[PDB]
Amino acid sequence: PIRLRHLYTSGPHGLSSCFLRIRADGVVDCARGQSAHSLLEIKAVALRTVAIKGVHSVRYLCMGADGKMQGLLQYSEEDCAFEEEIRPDGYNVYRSEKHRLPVSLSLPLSHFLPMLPMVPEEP
Repeated sequence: PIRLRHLYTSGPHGLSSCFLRIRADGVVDCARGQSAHSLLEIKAVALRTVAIKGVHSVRYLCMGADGKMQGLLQYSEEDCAFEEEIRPDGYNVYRSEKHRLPVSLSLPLSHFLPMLPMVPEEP
């Protein structure tokens, strides 16, 4: 099962707007608003486990050294499969078992709300 969403977070001071963006060059960063490279495919691999892929970069969201996120053309479940956990604020944490860390865009910037796209689209 697939959801097309944009993942939103903000920082500890609550001033920023950060949509997780997987760029064509593999950099993962923040965008202020929803854009083409922030549209993500969140695939429910099993139970609460997800794989997340940038629709337009066709890159998987993967965790590397120190928990630093990157976009890779090839999926590796150990680095790119996450446990999706709802939090009291209504946002999710995406936990990497291998890395023992949450997905974060720094932890700050680790609660992500899957927001619907402002316009419709098919996978």
